[PDB]
Amino acid sequence: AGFIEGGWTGMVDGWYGYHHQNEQGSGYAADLKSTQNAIDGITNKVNSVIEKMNTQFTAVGKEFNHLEKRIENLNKKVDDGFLDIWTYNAELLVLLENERTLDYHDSNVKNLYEKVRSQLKNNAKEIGNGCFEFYHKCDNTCMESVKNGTYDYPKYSEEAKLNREEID
Amino acid sequence: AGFIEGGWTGMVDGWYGYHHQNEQGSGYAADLKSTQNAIDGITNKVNSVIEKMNTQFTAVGKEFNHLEKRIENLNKKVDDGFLDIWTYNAELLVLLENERTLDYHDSNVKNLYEKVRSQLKNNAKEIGNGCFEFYHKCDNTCMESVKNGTYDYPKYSEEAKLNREEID
Amino acid sequence: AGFIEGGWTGMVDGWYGYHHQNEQGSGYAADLKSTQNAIDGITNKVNSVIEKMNTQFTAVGKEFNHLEKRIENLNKKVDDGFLDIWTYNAELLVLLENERTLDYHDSNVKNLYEKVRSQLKNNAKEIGNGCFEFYHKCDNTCMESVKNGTYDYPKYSEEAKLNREEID
Amino acid sequence: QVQLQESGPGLVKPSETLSLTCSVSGASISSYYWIWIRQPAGKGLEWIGRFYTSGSPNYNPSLRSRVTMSVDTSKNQFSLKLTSVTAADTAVYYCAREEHITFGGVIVRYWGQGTLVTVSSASTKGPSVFPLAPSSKSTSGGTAALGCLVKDYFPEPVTVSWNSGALTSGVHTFPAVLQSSGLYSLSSVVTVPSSSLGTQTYICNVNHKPSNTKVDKRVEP
Amino acid sequence: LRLKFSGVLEFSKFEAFTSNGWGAVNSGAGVTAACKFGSSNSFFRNMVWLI
Amino acid sequence: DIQMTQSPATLSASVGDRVSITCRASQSISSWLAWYQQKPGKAPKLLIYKASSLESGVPSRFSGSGSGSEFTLTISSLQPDDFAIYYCQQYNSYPWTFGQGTKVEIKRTVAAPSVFIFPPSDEQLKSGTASVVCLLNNFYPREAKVQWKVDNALQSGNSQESVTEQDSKDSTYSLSSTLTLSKADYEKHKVYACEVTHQGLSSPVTKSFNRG
Repeated sequence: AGFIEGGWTGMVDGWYGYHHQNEQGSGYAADLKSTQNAIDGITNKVNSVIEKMNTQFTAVGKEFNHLEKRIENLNKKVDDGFLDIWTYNAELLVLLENERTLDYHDSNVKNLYEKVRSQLKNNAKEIGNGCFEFYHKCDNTCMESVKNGTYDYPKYSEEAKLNREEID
Repeated sequence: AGFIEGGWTGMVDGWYGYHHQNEQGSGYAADLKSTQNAIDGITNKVNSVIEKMNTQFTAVGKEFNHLEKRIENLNKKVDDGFLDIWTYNAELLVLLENERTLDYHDSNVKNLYEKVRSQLKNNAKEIGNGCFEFYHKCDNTCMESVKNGTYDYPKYSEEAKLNREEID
Repeated sequence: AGFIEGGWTGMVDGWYGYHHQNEQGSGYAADLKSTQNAIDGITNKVNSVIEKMNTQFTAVGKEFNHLEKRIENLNKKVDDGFLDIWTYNAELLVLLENERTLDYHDSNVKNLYEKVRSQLKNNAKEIGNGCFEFYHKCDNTCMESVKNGTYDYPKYSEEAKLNREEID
Repeated sequence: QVQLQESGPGLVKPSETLSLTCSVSGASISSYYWIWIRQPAGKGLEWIGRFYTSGSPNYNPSLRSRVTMSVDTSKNQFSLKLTSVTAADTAVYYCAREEHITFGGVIVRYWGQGTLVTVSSASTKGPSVFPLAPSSKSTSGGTAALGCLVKDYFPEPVTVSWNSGALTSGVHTFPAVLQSSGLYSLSSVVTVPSSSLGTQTYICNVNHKPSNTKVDKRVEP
Repeated sequence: LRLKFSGVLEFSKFEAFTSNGWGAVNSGAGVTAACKFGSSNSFFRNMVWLI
Repeated sequence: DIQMTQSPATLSASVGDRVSITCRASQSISSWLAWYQQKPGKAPKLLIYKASSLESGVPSRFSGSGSGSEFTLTISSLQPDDFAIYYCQQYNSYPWTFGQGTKVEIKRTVAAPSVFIFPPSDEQLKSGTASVVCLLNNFYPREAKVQWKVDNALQSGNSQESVTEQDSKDSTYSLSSTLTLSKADYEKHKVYACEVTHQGLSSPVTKSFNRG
């Protein structure tokens, strides 16, 4: 559920993304696809939760006479009951859905890192800080090909094989 | 393939299954165990969500005279408030439970994939679209042994290491 | 979600933990960190869910006379409808939150396993049943270093390399 | 509030490298992506491109190599450099700041002034100002018009102010019109009460920027 | 009537019967020490108290 | 990547009238459309983001409705200051492309102009050039004819024309007809006039002046 390592204050163009470091320099670059899906989903969720709470026409209070006391306590009970029900619903939905929003975001992290895992199996080495070191040279074009999900494993398979075996 | 790639229209004997391809040909085959658990759970879920809504005996409407207008508005408020409450509950739980149903199905996919993976760690190489290519030959008997949870890794470990170390 | 096979009636000191087996013998030992987090979470969860219910008291019933049958039926309807609403809320929250509690615990399992796997990237070998076999000697200090998240991979990298490659 | 001003030459010869500099006040460049925008004549806008200090730039696929974007964190500026400008490359330029993440995605709230870049083999010819005296004899009551003619200049950007900005109403600075000579004529007129004229100032300040000329003239009856 | 003046927004400015339209009754002696018009004595204006 | 159809190119509508501008896209944009009001010769001002999100400080008359490929910007009560060119931007993907823009004018009552003639400056006359100006201020609509009468003779050309865009407050136009003579500058020094024919004039109005 909870999938966190650390945050990037320098990536200012999206919820999720990449930090690339090659011989052409380093930089932050947001993944617009997963960030976009997340914004769509969260917007629809928020709008659904809010817009379901619609309003009727009920001047709330009533004031009854001295021969309508039990009538009056019933009406105050109804007011307070609708109060408590709507308060209860709002509180619990906010709690639950904040939990679920954070968990959804964690799973988005996990899915992005899985995608980069899949494009790059043995051509790179995974690190416990949730990163990859290429066994080959990944230039800007290679980086972009990984970012838009079009990396070419056989393209660098031989170079990565050579360097990977070279480590040992 | 929950969103990775697409589904299988040719597999019509269960929710989840395998597509096997060996020397003896190819075909679809549903995983009856996981599909069965999913049917059990979704059935219990639908029945619980629906059957949890029982209401007391009510002749709904009321009409109050000209000296009971406050008495009146309160009853209309009660009627329409129970309307709003049951509507709100049904709407929210339908939305949430369709969400959770799709996610449950995704998790079942994931568990089946991880089971097949744990059976064959180095005797097969993962193909990124939820597939496995054998370094050895997995005949119909081998396929069935993978499917009913009884794959024999040392059986093919020799041939797989030979073919693997040569391929790589 | 990603559930497991097996149970540990011997581990009596926590939700989660390890079973170590080295030169110095074997034994169970609970992970105090993740179980502590899980207990914090479940405690806060139970308290929030219950605290939302705590609202005001009110003498429920009302008595109406023979010339007040109708406001009487409206009052009984109101009492009974609040009864249903609160009953339904309690029932569904119980059900869904027991569901989510089991799922939360499953995810804690997964997190602990992936932490240990990241510490022991290659120096060990995934058994499959949910364990690790060391390609090197892991004595009690090594075990504890893994348990408190400070395992030293370069320390045993060479020993593990020699043994691992001796296998193949 | 953050302010973005724009510096461009006004004329770039038809086979030169356009260099534009957007100056940034109130913010650090190293913390924001910076965007360039273009508008040919009065037709549609077009996002040029985006650049960031510790990030990766992306420009219009239409204009890729020709465009290089750079950043002076020292001068608090970012520069746009276009190789081999063309006549189609003749347009207005705007620089904008790319804000951070909001729930509605990335916004561009803050916008530059807009600087005209003209791609011509001609020179920056300076303007000549000629006063437009009123209709003295014919009295239309309160209405009394006074003006100036800024004519015989080649670059488009000309600014006409009245009493160095004091005269604020009834000002009808007209559009510049291309004459037969390849130069531009530009009239500016203000309607003024006939009574104030007795002790009122009426001095046009005209600043044609590429020629770097600031001619000011009176408009007497 | 509070329930009715809740939920209403009228322009109520009209009148009907005359104060003295009533026959053979004291039609102008509505003084009361309860509805004192400040220092003087009077009665509700929308209502005529007949003797 | 994503081509933009913004209909219709030009509008004119009276004050208070609802206005609807449609923005159709090449592919799916979800709700990632922006909307800008470019006032004349100024920086564009972001009206709406996220398609259904009004920016702070924008009048509530502006509303935005649409997702996917179709969208509509709707002004509930069109006001004088809302005269501009309105663009729809796409930030769903790069390259960010705008629509061609929609030109929002304001239909108003037909207003007669005010005409003023400006003789050529003698300073200019010393430089070998001469130009006389006809001035029409605060008229509606833009459609008027300003002809020239040198010694009661319609000259065929030699006259250029410039029209101010719609005033934001009044939404009244202004026009300047500049007579630029070439070499007969000094070969005339004659009588000059401005035939002004506008819909708000029952009969044309001609003003004139004399040599110096």
